[PDB]
Amino acid sequence: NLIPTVIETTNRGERAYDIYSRLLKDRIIMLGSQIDDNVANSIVSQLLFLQAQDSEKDIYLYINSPGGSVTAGFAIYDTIQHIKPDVQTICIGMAASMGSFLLAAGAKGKRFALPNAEVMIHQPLGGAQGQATEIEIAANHILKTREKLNRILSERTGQSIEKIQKDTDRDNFLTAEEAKEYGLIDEVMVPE
Amino acid sequence: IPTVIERAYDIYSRLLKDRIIMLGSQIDDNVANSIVSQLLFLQAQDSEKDIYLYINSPGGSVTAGFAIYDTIQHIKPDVQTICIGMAASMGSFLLAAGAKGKRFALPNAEVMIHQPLGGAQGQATEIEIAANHILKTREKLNRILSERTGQSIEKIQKDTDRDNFLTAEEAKEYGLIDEVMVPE
Amino acid sequence: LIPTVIETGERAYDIYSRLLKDRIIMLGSQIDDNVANSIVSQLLFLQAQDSEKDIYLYINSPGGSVTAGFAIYDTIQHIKPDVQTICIGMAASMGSFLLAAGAKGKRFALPNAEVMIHQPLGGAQGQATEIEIAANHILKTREKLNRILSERTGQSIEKIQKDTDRDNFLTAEEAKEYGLIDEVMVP
Amino acid sequence: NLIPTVIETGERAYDIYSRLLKDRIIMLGSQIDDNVANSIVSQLLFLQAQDSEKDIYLYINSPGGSVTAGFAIYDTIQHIKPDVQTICIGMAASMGSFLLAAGAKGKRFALPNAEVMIHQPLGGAQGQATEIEIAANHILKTREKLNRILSERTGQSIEKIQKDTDRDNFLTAEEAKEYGLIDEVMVPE
Amino acid sequence: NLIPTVIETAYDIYSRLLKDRIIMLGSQIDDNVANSIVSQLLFLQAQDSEKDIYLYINSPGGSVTAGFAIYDTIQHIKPDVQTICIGMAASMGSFLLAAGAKGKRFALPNAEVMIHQPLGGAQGQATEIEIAANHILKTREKLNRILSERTGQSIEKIQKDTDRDNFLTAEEAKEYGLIDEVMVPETK
Amino acid sequence: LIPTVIETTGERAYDIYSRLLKDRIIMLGSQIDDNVANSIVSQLLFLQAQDSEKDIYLYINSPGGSVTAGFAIYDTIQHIKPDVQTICIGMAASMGSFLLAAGAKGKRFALPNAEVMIHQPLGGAQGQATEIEIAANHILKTREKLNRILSERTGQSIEKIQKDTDRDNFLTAEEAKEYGLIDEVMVPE
Amino acid sequence: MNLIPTVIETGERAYDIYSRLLKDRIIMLGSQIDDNVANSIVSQLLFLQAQDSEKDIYLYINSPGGSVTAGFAIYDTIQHIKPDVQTICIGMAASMGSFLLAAGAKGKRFALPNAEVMIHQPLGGAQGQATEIEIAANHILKTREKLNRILSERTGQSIEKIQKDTDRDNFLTAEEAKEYGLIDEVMVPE
Amino acid sequence: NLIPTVIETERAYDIYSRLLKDRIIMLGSQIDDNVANSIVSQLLFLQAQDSEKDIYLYINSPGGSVTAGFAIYDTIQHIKPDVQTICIGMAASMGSFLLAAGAKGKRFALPNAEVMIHQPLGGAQGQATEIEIAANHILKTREKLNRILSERTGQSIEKIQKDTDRDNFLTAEEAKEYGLIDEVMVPE
Amino acid sequence: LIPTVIETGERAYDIYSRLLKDRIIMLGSQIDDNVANSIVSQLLFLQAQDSEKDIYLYINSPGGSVTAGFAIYDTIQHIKPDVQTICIGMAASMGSFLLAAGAKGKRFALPNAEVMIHQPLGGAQGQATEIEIAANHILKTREKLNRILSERTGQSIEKIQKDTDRDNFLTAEEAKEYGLIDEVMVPE
Ligand SMILES: *C(=O)[C@@H](C(C)C)[C@@H](O)C(=O)N[C@H](C(=O)N[C@H](C(=O)O)[C@@H](C)CC)C(C)C
Ligand SMILES: *C(=O)[C@@H](C(C)C)[C@@H](O)C(=O)N[C@H](C(=O)N[C@H](C(=O)O)[C@@H](C)CC)C(C)C
Ligand SMILES: *C(=O)[C@@H](C(C)C)[C@@H](O)C(=O)N[C@H](C(=O)N[C@H](C(=O)O)[C@@H](C)CC)C(C)C
Ligand SMILES: *C(=O)[C@@H](C(C)C)[C@@H](O)C(=O)N[C@H](C(=O)N[C@H](C(=O)O)[C@@H](C)CC)C(C)C
Ligand SMILES: *C(=O)[C@@H](C(C)C)[C@@H](O)C(=O)N[C@H](C(=O)N[C@H](C(=O)O)[C@@H](C)CC)C(C)C
Ligand SMILES: *C(=O)[C@@H](C(C)C)[C@@H](O)C(=O)N[C@H](C(=O)N[C@H](C(=O)O)[C@@H](C)CC)C(C)C
Ligand SMILES: *C(=O)[C@@H](C(C)C)[C@@H](O)C(=O)N[C@H](C(=O)N[C@H](C(=O)O)[C@@H](C)CC)C(C)C
Ligand SMILES: *C(=O)[C@@H](C(C)C)[C@@H](O)C(=O)N[C@H](C(=O)N[C@H](C(=O)O)[C@@H](C)CC)C(C)C
Ligand SMILES: *C(=O)[C@@H](C(C)C)[C@@H](O)C(=O)N[C@H](C(=O)N[C@H](C(=O)O)[C@@H](C)CC)C(C)C
Repeated sequence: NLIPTVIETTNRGERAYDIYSRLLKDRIIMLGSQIDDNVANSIVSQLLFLQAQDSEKDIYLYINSPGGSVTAGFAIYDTIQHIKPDVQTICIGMAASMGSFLLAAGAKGKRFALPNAEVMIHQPLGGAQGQATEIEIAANHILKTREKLNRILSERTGQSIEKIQKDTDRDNFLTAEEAKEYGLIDEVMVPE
Repeated sequence: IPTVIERAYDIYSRLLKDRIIMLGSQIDDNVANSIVSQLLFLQAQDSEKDIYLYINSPGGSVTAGFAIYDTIQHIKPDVQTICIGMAASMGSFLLAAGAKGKRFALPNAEVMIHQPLGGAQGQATEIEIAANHILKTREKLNRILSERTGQSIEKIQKDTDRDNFLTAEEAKEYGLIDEVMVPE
Repeated sequence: LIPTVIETGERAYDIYSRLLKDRIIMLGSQIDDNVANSIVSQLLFLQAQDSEKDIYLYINSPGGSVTAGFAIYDTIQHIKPDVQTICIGMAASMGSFLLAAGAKGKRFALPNAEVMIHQPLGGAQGQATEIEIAANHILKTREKLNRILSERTGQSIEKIQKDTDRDNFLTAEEAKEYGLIDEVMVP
Repeated sequence: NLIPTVIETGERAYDIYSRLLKDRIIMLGSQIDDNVANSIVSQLLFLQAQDSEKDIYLYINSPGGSVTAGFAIYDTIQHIKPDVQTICIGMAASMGSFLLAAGAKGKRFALPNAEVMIHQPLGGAQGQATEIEIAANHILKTREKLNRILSERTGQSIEKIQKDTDRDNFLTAEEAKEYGLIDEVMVPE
Repeated sequence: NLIPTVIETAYDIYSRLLKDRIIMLGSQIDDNVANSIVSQLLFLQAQDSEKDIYLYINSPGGSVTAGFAIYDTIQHIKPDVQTICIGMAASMGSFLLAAGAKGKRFALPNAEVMIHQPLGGAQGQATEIEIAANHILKTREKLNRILSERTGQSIEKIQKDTDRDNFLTAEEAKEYGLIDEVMVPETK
Repeated sequence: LIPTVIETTGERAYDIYSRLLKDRIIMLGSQIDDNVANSIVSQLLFLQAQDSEKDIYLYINSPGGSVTAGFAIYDTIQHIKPDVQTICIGMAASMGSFLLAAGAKGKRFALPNAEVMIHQPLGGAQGQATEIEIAANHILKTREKLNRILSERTGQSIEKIQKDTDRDNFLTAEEAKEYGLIDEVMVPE
Repeated sequence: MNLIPTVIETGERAYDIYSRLLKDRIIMLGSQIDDNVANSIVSQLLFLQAQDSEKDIYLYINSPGGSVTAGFAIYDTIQHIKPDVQTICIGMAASMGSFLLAAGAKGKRFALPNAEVMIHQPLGGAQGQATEIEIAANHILKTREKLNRILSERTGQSIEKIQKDTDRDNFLTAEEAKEYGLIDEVMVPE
Repeated sequence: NLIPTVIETERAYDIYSRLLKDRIIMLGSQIDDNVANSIVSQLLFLQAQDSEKDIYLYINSPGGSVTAGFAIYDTIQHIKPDVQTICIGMAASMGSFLLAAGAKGKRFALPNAEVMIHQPLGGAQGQATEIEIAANHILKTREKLNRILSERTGQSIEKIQKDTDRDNFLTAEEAKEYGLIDEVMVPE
Repeated sequence: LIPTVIETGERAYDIYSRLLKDRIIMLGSQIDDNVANSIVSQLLFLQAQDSEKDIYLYINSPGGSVTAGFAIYDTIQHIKPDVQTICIGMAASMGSFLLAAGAKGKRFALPNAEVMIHQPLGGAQGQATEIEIAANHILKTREKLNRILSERTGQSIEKIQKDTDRDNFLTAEEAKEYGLIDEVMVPE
């Protein structure tokens, strides 16, 4: 479809801004889609840009995502942890799979979800075809990746790896209040 | 899409400048992303001045509607909902979401409401989880509509079992809107 | 398009059915549940007709389903009659496995017939739990395939594993040295 | 239309190919796959079981097919006690030309306007470099086997076969006789 | 048993006509059809080597090599093969119509005959295409050589006439030397 | 599913169409192509071989089809000794209506509610200007042949047939009688 | 116009986020490597050298690889140009992407703590005559030898070891990639 | 990340057009008429801008249309300015032909770039006459291609023919000895 | 992807607009109604800008719609400025026809450019009356094409018909001798 342009007067002329770009000026990043390499490349670039303009002031990341590539999510995750500013994460709609992972990845004390926003967690998925040697390698890799995913989730939520392992066997849906109890968020955002 | 100059503005961008957001498309994650951005943008400009949201939608993703819904309730400015054409499913839900006393539907606009849809395919354990998640989502959906309209949860449940087509006057009677817009 | 013969009352056999009367089974296609179903039926019928006399199985197969291949293998070993295996064209994958399954001293390949051996293939899609189960099943099936080949060729499992890692093409003489067959048929 | 039926007198009916099989005549008029090879081999074995002395006539009008399927047929021809006469009608190309040369020596025939084609085998290689290397050696080794057998059965040198089959090589009935592919260009009897 | 008789797809109508030494061609000439026609010619010779065979042609042609397989079996077999043209004998069909026994090639009053040069295809390298072009030219040379012998026309004339599509009536086809006579309705 | 009938001689099965062939009835219920024409011609030639004296009944319910395939049927009808009776049921159109007129004179019928359609032949030409000219000349000459024969069999002039077949002309049973395509309209016995 | 329109992602008439990073000499590789992607990256490297030959260039790689020749076009340019190219791995560097990660200025090749590095042998397709397949097999075998030779020089690993480790897919952590010699330092957040 | 943008502090450039300003033309596609048109216009544009200064053409091309390559080739040879050809990644088929087309002394390939030479491919479908014409054209076009290749490398036409029968892959050092390039580009 | 040229306010031009500013028109595609419209509009624009100064038309076209080419042809002749036609790569069919249609003494082809001439193609489907009308049109249009080509080249209509019966491929020198072009462009 179409996204609106916001035009505003500057010191040296009139700037036409993309609506997301306009929000970007106020240090707001909107993730509203599945996470692939192109989406991860965008988000990382926005994060690196926001640090370059100001390394002290906070960055707000809105997360409404069904997730996508794990590696693409890890590209985003590592960038969040590496940059100097605190990245505030706000869940609206649904933050699932990798989206739930990135929501819990925000600055501790600054991870929020909106009252009717949903959070879901589950174990990762993969594919494997060809020879038995090739399938074993792919099988060992997805199990090794899952161990890393559970371990980081244990650090973020405060829940044990064994609990994370048990609670992600099948899809698990949570409320904003149930997500706060789990340790995925800090506070449910209250109307202002 | 036509362009107007003052600064060259497209027609939707020109109306955004006067705090008007047009939602004529189907509600997906992309559309929900854009509406939330516009709502947050208009609050930053002025937190007191109202915003007008025209609704002409057959709905779409339930969670995507909730992203818009929770943003409407969260922000300081009052959001007015204006129904033109048809507000069905999640679009009707977003119409009821407008600031109380400021929800209108136009005389010949149609309002349709019904229960949510889903897909569950795979093992019996996986189907049960998908079945329980949709059933809990509907309860939440019914519970919110109860509060917006004043109708009982059990009534909302019974009425949304099948497709329910309501006129502008019928929608007002239901409490989905406050007034019917008078030609002036 | 396949010819019919009439043996003199008078009753009509198709060309393959006629050879089954002389206890000859033609496997000349990919091995699936259907083909395995047909081959097993022919093995059981021929045993019921006569328990003592030898059965001749011609193999020209790229292979196919492993379990379907095992349905044939187990029937071959179970029945009382000796099943001679003759390789013409190509016995690859499960075909080479079924070729080596014949009665010892009675496994043949023709002079220009080819034999291919390699590790099995699989497909796993879904959750990490689902993939672990699938990988464990495929790997364990390979162990089963390797130890049976060890028993029938005399080669060690370490050699079978090493030599089946990639596609391995063998001539009739090379297969005999390996122990997949006993003799190379001569004109 | 179709393939006609013949009745011999109770009453019995043959399809036209099945009637010819009675007189030890086999028709190969399609691409050579595993099914076609399977059918052809069985007919050779059935005819030998019926009589191991008398000659078999195999008509060849084939564009070729699988090399392994052709070798299944080839190896059966050499194995059986009866001589197999090869008759080329229309076109014998690739593996079809190879099988025409496979016929009993002194008994390979082609009709006056029948065409014979010889060329190197085709293949496919996909995936890893190690996987490609293995497939390349197999097609190369199989080509050497095909060229070696062709040299033995025509009288041309291996190096000449290699050079002549590098590209598509078209031969007339006389040219096939000169090449040693057939013994005689069958002329009207 | 008695074999069930049927019209199409069992004892079909063609099998019943085959008893009286009549071979019906009402389709494209490909390897399947060539193979079947050839088998019928060989079967009919085995039954009787003296009695004449009747081949009705209503074909638009097909594979050149398929035509030659039918063509050469016609020339080799001892019995006379009479060619009757009904509807249309085009391309390899018209070539096969001229192949019939001399004095015994007929076409019906409104039967059409078409003669034209052979078609082909070549894809790939310049060496690959050169070989394909050389093969198609040599095959065309062979086609005109044989037609010349059958028609009585010169090779040079055949080349000119079959350059483009050449539609001939039954009377025109007789004039050309493709057929011996036109089967007029007034014959008992 | 085409039902079959069994009769005693010994016991012989017939499909319904070949059972009707025993009483010299040929059914044309399909669009005329080279396969259909090949079947019809065979039935006409088989019936002559059985009996030269007795009439043949050809029911026609066809939209038409290939002109050359229609001419193969037409020419065979005129060549054989038996009179061919043409009965129209449902719709005889295009090439089928032409074949309806081809019946033995005084023995061409249409049933009370059967329709007849006549029109000029269709065609296709795609290529060079030389190639289109030849195809265009061929189609126009073929139309002359169709109109000349229609003029002879019906009784109308060539100029009237040319003008009436310019567009699609739909005729009833009574109109087809008056035009000359049939002789009588069948009545319930 | 006095000023250019600003957009994040994106005919194109605007100032996208990647261009703003390109002003600070940063190149974002976040896709599979084809000739189109290679062309743009090479153009960015050549442009950045022209602006300032002394200052460093930062190449972020999140790639599964692609064309070997397209990867080599990027590779040769990195080595040819005067400015140092720092390579940073985020998410995944696999195949030709891991090769380009090794290609960065020695002492300036980084990976993020949960970034993955994957190395394996090249892939190909060959369909046709036995003569034609032989050429394709020889060409892919020579290209693997070239790839292994360059990786040996870059990582400090022996050619023999590279051949063995790349026979099948080989998944490495950021620490394991550092020990291999593919990177220099794991960019730890602390 | 697409084809990014460069801002001159406003003036906006896409990355390739910015390099065009500094006389650098990027060819990294299959060569077809649209591509050929873009290259030619760029070459004529740069000639019109200045007639003395060199033009740099980077080649990462698998090949393309032969006539479209010649459109580019002939424009290069006609214009006053020297055009330097730089091979990055792969210069195959016509890409290798255009690589040899550069100003002598100024034809470079990077150390790990690949050069590939082979005979052209064609298509011929239809009548035997049409096939003969099409075969003649592509054989004559191949004669033209080898002739120009011979003139620009110093190799005999007989050698070029033999070397382009099948796909021939050459290294950057190997291309230099052949005469396809002058020097292997060395790091600074 | 076409590069942008910026000339100094400051103006943004795509590469084809910048060459259009210097009276150069690029034709490097199939000739259809859209292309022809764009080509014709450019010619009218350049006459409006300057009636006296010469226009340059680069042609790399395989052909297209005959009527669309005539819109270009008739506009070329009607306008006051001399239109120079330069064959780059390949001018085939209507592209060749338009090449010869340039101002006399001002029509060129580059040393390795190709020119191909042949008769027109058509499609006729439907009723016999409809086929006749379509066939007459193709035949009238061919005669119109041959006559104009005869006038331009100076060759007889009889020779035109004979040379365009099949595909005819001409070298740059052979195009000059034929009279399709006046001179072959020599490198500077
Ligand atoms: C959540 O967003 C999951 C998707 C919605 C399915 C996501 O976490 C996920 O697991 N994605 C899978 C993935 O990226 N797998 C990769 C891979 O197979 O390459 C590795 C993590 C496997 C170890 C997608 C669906 C393949
Ligand atoms: C109205 O717009 C509804 C339909 C489009 C008519 C909409 O509310 C709806 O039910 N959407 C469904 C949906 O979001 N389903 C999700 C899902 O399974 O992903 C369920 C979780 C909702 C309970 C779409 C049609 C799937
Ligand atoms: C040889 O015939 C093998 C292939 C056809 C090349 C055959 O042995 C084989 O591996 N078949 C595979 C198979 O049956 N896989 C099953 C399966 O995943 O269902 C595995 C359990 C076997 C270990 C086919 C190709 C899937
Ligand atoms: C002639 O008949 C050849 C082709 C049909 C034209 C035939 O000899 C041939 O090369 N067949 C190919 C073939 O069997 N290739 C096998 C294979 O791919 O397994 C190679 C092992 C042969 C060396 C078919 C067309 C693949
Ligand atoms: C008439 O029957 C001709 C065609 C139906 C138009 C027939 O003679 C013909 O041209 N057949 C072509 C053919 O046999 N081509 C082969 C080939 O491509 O291999 C050439 C060898 C024939 C010289 C068919 C239409 C391809
Ligand atoms: C009635 O059946 C007519 C068609 C169904 C429309 C039939 O008479 C007819 O015109 N058939 C066309 C035909 O055979 N055309 C051939 C041809 O193009 O080869 C012309 C030679 C006829 C003059 C069919 C539909 C092509
Ligand atoms: C990693 O990026 C590899 C694949 C994309 C997974 C990459 O190294 C690779 O193998 N690329 C292959 C390639 O470039 N193959 C060419 C070719 O056959 O054209 C070979 C010449 C390389 C030696 C692609 C995937 C075909
Ligand atoms: C290398 O670029 C070659 C191929 C793309 C691999 C290229 O030189 C080539 O052969 N191109 C072919 C071509 O342009 N053929 C023309 C044509 O068909 O008009 C012939 C006249 C060339 C003799 C393309 C691939 C068709
Ligand atoms: C050259 O460019 C020719 C073709 C494009 C190869 C061109 O001259 C030509 O024949 N064009 C055909 C054309 O426009 N035909 C019209 C038509 O059928 O409408 C005829 C009236 C022309 C006499 C195209 C290919 C249809």
